[PDB]
Amino acid sequence: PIQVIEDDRNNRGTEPFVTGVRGQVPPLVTTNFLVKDQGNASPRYIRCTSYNIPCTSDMAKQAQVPLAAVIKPLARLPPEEASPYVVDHGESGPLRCNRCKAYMCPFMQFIEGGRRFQCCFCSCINDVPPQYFQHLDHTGKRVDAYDRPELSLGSYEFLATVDYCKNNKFPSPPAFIFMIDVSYNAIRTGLVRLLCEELKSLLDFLPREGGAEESAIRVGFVTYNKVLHFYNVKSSLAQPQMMVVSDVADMFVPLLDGFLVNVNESRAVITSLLDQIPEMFADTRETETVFVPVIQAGMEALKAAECAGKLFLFHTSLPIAEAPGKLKNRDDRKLINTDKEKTLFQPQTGAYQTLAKECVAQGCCVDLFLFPNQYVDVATLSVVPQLTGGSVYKYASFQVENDQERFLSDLRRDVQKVVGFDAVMRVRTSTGIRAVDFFGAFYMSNTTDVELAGLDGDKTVTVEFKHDDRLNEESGALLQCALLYTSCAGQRRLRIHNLALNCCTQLADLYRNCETDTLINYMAKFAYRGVLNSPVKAVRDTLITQCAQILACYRKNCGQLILPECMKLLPVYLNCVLKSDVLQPGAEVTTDDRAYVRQLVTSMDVTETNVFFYPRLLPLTKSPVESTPPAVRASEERLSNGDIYLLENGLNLFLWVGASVQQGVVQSLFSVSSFSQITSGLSVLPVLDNPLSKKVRGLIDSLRAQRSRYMKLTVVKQEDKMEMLFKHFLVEDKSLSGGASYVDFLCHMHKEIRQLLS
Ligand SMILES: [Zn+2]
Repeated sequence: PIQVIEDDRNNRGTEPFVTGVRGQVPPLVTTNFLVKDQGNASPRYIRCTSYNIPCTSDMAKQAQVPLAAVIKPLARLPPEEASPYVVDHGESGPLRCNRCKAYMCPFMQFIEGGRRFQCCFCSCINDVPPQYFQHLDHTGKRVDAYDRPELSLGSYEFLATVDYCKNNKFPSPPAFIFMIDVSYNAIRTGLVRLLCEELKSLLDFLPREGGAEESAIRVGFVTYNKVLHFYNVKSSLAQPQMMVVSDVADMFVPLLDGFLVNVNESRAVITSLLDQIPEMFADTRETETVFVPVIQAGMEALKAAECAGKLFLFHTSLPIAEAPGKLKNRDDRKLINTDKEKTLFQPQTGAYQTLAKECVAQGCCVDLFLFPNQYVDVATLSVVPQLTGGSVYKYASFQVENDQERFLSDLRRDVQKVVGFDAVMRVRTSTGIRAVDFFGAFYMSNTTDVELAGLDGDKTVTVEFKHDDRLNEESGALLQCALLYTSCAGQRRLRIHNLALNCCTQLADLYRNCETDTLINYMAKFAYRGVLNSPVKAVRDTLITQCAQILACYRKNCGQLILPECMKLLPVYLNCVLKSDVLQPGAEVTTDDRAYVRQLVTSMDVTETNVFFYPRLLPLTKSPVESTPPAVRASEERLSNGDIYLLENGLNLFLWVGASVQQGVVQSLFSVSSFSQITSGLSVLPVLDNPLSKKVRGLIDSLRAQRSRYMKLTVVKQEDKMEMLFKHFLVEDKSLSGGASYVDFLCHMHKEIRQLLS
């Protein structure tokens, strides 16, 4: 299993995946492939747990297989894959179903000489405006192509009319506000200096759109400790002017129309400001800081400017300054295996959710960079980022000497990201099913609108659907995700993703077309949310049962272990989820760590959750065939004492060195002559001019290139220390936290399915 599974697909799907077939199961996430649209949404935008949906609710209940979709609206595409075409229908905007409001797509059935079309989602009959399509041919675009995006491709965009904007008025360009903690803790490590210096260069790479040479995103700057410092950087100043706001609680942040400026025009003053900030706070002794007020100020600033935007916070410590949102050092580890453990993943106060809502109403997305030395209550501090569609980064015990690269890498990528603003997503389906649950980083007021203050190409929204009525095996089950958003240039657009699935009446067709990784992605996210309101033990029980039942049901619908072919890895992956820190934390696992990873997994795509739960293990030494490495099962049992291995879970990279490793290898890789001299915990390989060093360093570069976040490297020597913590990534083995081992987990699952049928 695992190793061979990914290799089977790897050999049976290296050609292009063309999305022209209805419920076609895409290649495995562990397989490299090229996608050619042609009708269905590419798997990079949407992946389902099931590609051949049961036609009725009774049939579905017979299998107990959750029907879910993991959606990534603005997924970043490989260079070779075409981005969505933008269709401009002028003032009338895109044609939509008069009843269910689904947008014109490749599935709409035209009838009666094309004067009308039957809606594929609800079957309502709709008139076709006489100039609807001809309009596309009279804009300054080339018209030689036969196909029209909205009628032939799974994914495309529409320019939106004013009817799709707040106050029936087109939006203005969004803005970025950098908010820096200049308390003693932040200044002493050199973080402030590092950040200010980088910004001098980074602000020139703000997101740009259609050939725009200059970004239209204006910037604002704010520093803070227990008070906030707003800076005026109007282009006609040679020096930045500071306006302090000491009144926290009652706030009040005045205009100061020198806030939010074009980076090119204020280049000199901005540069001066970034030279000043570190100097100005150099001798500070302030240790207490605020948090909520910072987010309130930045958000209020965007509101005053009547534009949406993002706030980038750089925080170092538990906010214990007297002020709205003040927190306590509640990290109580005796609360863990109890009925009140959920309290550690919940925010301390309700001021956060309340503030998150205000942000969403204003199209304000917040990104949080944490650099903690002690408990800082990540769970609570990441509430606004999460409900706002933002991201959270953590650098425990931050130190320039060890984290400059990783942090600068994350920062640069985060600021340069393609991003959407003040957005909303809705998923329409063919009559018979409807979206019933949503998971991810977002906000929901009602039961249908997935509100996204901010959005980028790494975040995913997972949707669960349940039967409403009956589906036809001939009509299939259609899905249409519609994203309404404002771009980095201030343009309002809609992005549509259509995915057509099959409908089946024979249970055997349901079992042949499920996708395990996607199921795991769903199940994991379901469990990770459950931890907020249920004892961990119950959440784990629920997870085990979901899997036990689908397996038992398969047994009675269709002794030895029996599983459909496409679910041969469900058991193994299920054991990995149960053994993750969020559900079975080791003795050294921190509460902030759990909260942090929990938030991360809630927004992960199927690719990330696959490698997060089942890390990739690559043997390095012995087969030096230049170009031609194949991964190994995650077990200490596959670890040879005379070899070296690289392991990655999408967040951390480990280089494991066997104690019996060859001397030449150690020389060529670490530049020391014996295994004993290798530095335990080394986080950067020296640059040595030899084939083995070049190859390993390159491998590290290409692995880092395929993960959204910069993975820290840790060299692990075989005998002592960090060796034990590394054990946790050999997921098929027994863990000290009372993990089971795959084999024993199977035996147990086998008996669990027995108790359901006995
Ligand atoms: Zn309709």
